[PDB]
Amino acid sequence: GTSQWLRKTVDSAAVILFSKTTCPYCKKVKDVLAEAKIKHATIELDQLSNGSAIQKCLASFSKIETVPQMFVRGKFIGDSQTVLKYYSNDELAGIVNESKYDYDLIVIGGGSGGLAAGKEAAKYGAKTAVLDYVEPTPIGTTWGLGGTCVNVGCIPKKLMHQAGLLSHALEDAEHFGWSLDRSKISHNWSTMVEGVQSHIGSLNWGYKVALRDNQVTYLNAKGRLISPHEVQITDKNQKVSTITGNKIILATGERPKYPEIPGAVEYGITSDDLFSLPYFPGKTLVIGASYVALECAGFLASLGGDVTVMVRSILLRGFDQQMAEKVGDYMENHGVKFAKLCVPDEIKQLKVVDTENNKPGLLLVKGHYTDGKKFEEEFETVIFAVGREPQLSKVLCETVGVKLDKNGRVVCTDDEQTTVSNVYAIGDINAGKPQLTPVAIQAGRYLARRLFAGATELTDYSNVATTVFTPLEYGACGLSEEDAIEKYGDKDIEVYHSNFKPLEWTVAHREDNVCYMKLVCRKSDNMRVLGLHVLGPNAGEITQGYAVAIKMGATKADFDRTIGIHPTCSETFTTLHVTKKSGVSPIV
Amino acid sequence: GTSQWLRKTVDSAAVILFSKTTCPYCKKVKDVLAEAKIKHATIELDQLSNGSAIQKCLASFSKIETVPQMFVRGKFIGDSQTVLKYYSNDELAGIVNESKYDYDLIVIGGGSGGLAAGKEAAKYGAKTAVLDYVEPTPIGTTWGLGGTCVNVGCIPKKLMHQAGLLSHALEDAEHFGWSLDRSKISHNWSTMVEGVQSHIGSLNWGYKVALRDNQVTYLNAKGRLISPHEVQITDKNQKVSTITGNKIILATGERPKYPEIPGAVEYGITSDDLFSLPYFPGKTLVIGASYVALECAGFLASLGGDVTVMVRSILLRGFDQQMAEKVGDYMENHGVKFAKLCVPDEIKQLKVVDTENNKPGLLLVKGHYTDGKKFEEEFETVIFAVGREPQLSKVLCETVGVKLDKNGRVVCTDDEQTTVSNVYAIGDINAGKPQLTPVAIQAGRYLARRLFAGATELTDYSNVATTVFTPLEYGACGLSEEDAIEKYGDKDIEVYHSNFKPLEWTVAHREDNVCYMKLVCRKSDNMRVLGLHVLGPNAGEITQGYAVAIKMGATKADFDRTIGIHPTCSETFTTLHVTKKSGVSPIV
Ligand SMILES: Cc1cc2nc3c(=O)[nH]c(=O)nc-3n(C[C@H](O)[C@H](O)[C@H](O)COP(=O)(O)OP(=O)(O)OC[C@H]3O[C@@H](n4cnc5c(N)ncnc54)[C@H](O)[C@@H]3O)c2cc1C
Ligand SMILES: Cc1cc2nc3c(=O)[nH]c(=O)nc-3n(C[C@H](O)[C@H](O)[C@H](O)COP(=O)(O)OP(=O)(O)OC[C@H]3O[C@@H](n4cnc5c(N)ncnc54)[C@H](O)[C@@H]3O)c2cc1C
Ligand SMILES: O=C(NC(=S)N1CCOCC1)c1ccco1
Ligand SMILES: O=C(NC(=S)N1CCOCC1)c1ccco1
Ligand SMILES: O=C(NC(=S)N1CCOCC1)c1ccco1
Repeated sequence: GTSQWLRKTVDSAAVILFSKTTCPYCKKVKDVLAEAKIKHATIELDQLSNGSAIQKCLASFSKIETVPQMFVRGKFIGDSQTVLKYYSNDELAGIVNESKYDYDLIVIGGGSGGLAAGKEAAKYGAKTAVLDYVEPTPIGTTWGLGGTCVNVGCIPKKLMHQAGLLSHALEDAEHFGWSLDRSKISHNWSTMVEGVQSHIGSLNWGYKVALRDNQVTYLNAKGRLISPHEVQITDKNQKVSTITGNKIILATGERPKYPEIPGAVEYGITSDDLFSLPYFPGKTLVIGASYVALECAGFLASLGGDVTVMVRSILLRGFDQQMAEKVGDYMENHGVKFAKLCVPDEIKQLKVVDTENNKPGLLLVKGHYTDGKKFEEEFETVIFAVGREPQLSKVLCETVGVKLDKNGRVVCTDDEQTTVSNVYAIGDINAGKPQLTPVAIQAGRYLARRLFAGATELTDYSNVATTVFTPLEYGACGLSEEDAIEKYGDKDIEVYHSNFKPLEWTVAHREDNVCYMKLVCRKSDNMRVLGLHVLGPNAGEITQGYAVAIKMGATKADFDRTIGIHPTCSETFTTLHVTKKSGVSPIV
Repeated sequence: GTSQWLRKTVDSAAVILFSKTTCPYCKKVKDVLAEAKIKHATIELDQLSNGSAIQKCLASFSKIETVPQMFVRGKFIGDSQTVLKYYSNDELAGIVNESKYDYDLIVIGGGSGGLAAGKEAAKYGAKTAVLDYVEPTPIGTTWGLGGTCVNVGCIPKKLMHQAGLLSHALEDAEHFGWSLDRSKISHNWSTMVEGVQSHIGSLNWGYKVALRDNQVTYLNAKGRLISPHEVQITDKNQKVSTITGNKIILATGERPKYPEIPGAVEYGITSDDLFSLPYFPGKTLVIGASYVALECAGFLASLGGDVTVMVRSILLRGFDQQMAEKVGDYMENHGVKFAKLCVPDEIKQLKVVDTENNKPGLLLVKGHYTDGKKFEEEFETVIFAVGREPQLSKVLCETVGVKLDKNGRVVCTDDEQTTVSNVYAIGDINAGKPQLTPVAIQAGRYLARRLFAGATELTDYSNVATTVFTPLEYGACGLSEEDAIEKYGDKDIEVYHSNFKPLEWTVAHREDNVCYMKLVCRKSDNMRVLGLHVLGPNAGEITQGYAVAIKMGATKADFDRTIGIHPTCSETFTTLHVTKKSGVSPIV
């Protein structure tokens, strides 16, 4: 075990020092590398279990069993006296900077995973480049550094969700004694977009400052992997060149799909365009039923829009369908219209967008319902949210040999390695993994540590918690009820559930029995919690802490013995007792 | 072992059936019992792993070894043939109601713990009485069934906190694009109090309905334990009488203290008076620094009041003091004034309360600082929040033999038993236990199950999480940092921490580095999490789920391997890395 690890670590690290904590000679070398501003990894052997087995194996590289020992890109450099010789003769800088490649690491893609990987690698002395380019949308929309979440995803969508939530805060304030009249207050779309975009701009700037402060080279250029170690780059003037790298991380993400129907690309938009749109959408049709579709429809309706959602089959395919139906029912009762069992056939243009006066155009949507009946209605804006896909044919020469699956995503090992040994993939393009920003960040940071600091920890992709930020939010961790029943059988599954009412909703005269939670449990395994589900306000804050308990294998008895915090929504999980099998009502 | 449990279970259960799940003669008895509306406990011997031994020890009571066996108040009643004989001869009803005492259980006190205990006991056939009486405050305030939390505690205080939080929602709404002008909106105290009190009234009514529906006798009378089984009751007409009970549960709670200074009782008020006050307090002095003091000062200032807090020594004594200082700093930066190191000497009346025009009076407060300098200022209302105390000399004759500690609270075993074998105590009067509503509820329900249904589960009072609902909320679970260091020594303690900014605060232009969290860990026990602390919005929702993980022994590694939910405040707990010993700044 120890030998294949130490070999892999020395071969991969850019600059690494084997040390001990009590070591005064080691202190001498650390102080020299610090003064020289040479970054490096450090492996303190006195804090590792097999530290003695390792110390003796280092001599197969250096012929000494003593500490400190410093290596650079696989080569032993010397002990304390020797390193000070190089430092004294001004030979050290040339030694630590000698490499077969331009960079130790090239990251293709500057989003959630790629920026995290690149910054973490540079901390251990890896010479790193991050490449980012944003292909414009069909109407020409583009944006800065940071990826999908930062510019056209989690960040602007939750800010517009908060704008919508504040509509009910205004309604509630009257009941709690404040003197405003909600009916006389309106919303200004362009004022919201300006504030959201100013925040996004601060994040674009922050990432560029962060890369420079970590000595990471940022290239605003499109990358193409043409051989295992060669990346062809095309810059903003279409100047083409080639850079070389030891390790490669692919982190290029996905973009929205369009349906293959007339007028879709020409006259519709996607979430890529929505978050910087310079006019209010007006009367809007959202086509699709993913979490993107429902999140966007929800805040547009709370901001005063006339909103319709067109649903081919079900809502939130892949999520617990009891919960998905509750999500949709709340939306329908609070101002969102649904066109059910329906698809589009054609989008026709009736008026062009008025870019001078900041007004939408007008469109005619023709479609049909699943029995055969026809759909025909006019909308000012049509938004497609029908899935996302990678486009690695742009990024990856087939001759390189990186295997993809039938969806176009990269087939990886459990340590993110592709079928080419020095090439790795992280984030949304890694086949079979949850497509979420904190997953991409953890994968990128953990991989960087394995490549350049001798770490062994892997990313754990199981039981990753989620939240859908619909008008009433939905948090989940673990299996849906139907997946648990399929895996283990109905007689081995027990479900505890309850409605609840937030205390904040009492004086505000909101609904008694719409919020809801359940625990899906396995009888034959000590009533283990397989899945947790909650529909209610602040659902992401509620859910997050329980994800640690589920990671540790919580049972129903662990929830029972823990005491609630009063008054909160979350405490209802600590006293659940009504089972679905019992048939007793869950109402409050 | 087994036989001590069986004798205790048979002796104290009111009506109990020993059974097996596959037992047609057991089903025959079950069907007769609740056709006759006879409530009872049931123990299914095949569900227990020593049921074979239990079934044999039953013969020491009944001289038979089969199931079913039915018992009433310690007496074997019969097997299947015998119970059916009593039924068809119309003898069963009188048998199940034979008792040495008027009640199987008398609960003294109708609050959080007492209502929970009484309702649970009745489920198993215990004939139960709940006594509740509310001694009026010095100015005459009184209220209905449900205890301190429902009427003058958690429920109205969090509703008034919400009214305060909505002030910032009105401010934020402009930045998110809404057309209102916060500076032209004012608050109406009396409108808010009316809505709060209408909800409280619905809870008073709901508890009376619940007790009637469970066949619990509710007496609105003051109780006094005059011997181990006799309770003297005084009703609202001063009619005095005596009732007897087998088991007694003391659940009488606490009331606010007043300082022994001139004018305090005559001219000041407490939290008992605040939540139904018919006029706005106006310019207010809060004397004290408990969570009650700071929560009340905080919402009064958010509702537009001129508020000062007079602090004898420190804020939130007994809570982590770094967190307490940050709580106070936020309040002082957001409109609360503090008179530090200061105590009151006298309250003098300048104007009587105007009960016609519905206006406060006016008071002169004289006090002094610890260095001897004088304090003198005028206020419309003075609120005392200087602790709470029981008054069991009003409930408990000294000759009964129930032992009290130096603070007047009841000394109990770990199963709530007092020094008198049939008398138990729960809730705030149980010495040494956290004084919280969910603790009192769990203790009451678990005790009723042990008395009348043969349960063995004890209440676990360790690592109970808390939240202080100040203008910026403070949630906690486990040890303070200073208690951890005192117990294990500084070299064995590692603290990870970070500032954070809620995404909702970005477009609203709120503060960058005020919200804060830390994990207090033990190095020599695998970095076990000894305490968790968070200052931020929705802190109670954030904290609750982590209480389950801490109950199961979470380590720092467990937090690290769990993935965050983005974008949330809570996710910052999943990526903490800055230690206090590194000296690295926690700002973000
Ligand atoms: C509307 C929406 C809302 C979302 N909300 C949430 C949410 O609330 N929570 C959550 O956890 N996740 C959310 N997500 C998902 C989250 O955005 C993604 O999981 C995450 O951004 C994926 O990170 P990544 O590093 O894999 O790719 P990305 O963040 O997409 O970054 C890849 C980058 O590489 C660039 N690139 C592509 N090809 C090349 C090339 N050849 N050369 C150079 N650069 C290239 C791309 O333009 C992009 O900038 C949301 C997604 C969407 C669309
Ligand atoms: C301002 C304030 C805010 C609080 N906020 C919170 C919070 O957010 N969260 C939380 O968990 N806890 C909170 N608490 C604490 C919570 O109120 C108590 O822990 C809880 O009410 C204790 O329940 P109990 O059954 O022990 O007593 P109580 O609820 O006080 O009930 C005792 C009852 O018995 C009655 N009684 C007394 N003597 C007799 C007698 N001789 N005969 C008959 N009846 C009698 C009393 O009048 C009262 O109705 C708060 C307390 C205060 C004061
Ligand atoms: O047969 C197809 N399904 C159809 S039309 N519908 C299902 C959804 O509800 C409306 C009708 C099909 C083939 C290509 C696209 O659709
Ligand atoms: O995906 C790959 N899996 C394999 S076989 N391994 C990693 C290297 O050796 C140990 C196992 C891979 C390796 C080289 C190119 O692709
Ligand atoms: O021992 C206590 N209670 C009583 S009366 N018993 C328990 C043990 O079994 C015999 C009866 C007690 C209560 C508070 C401190 O000690």
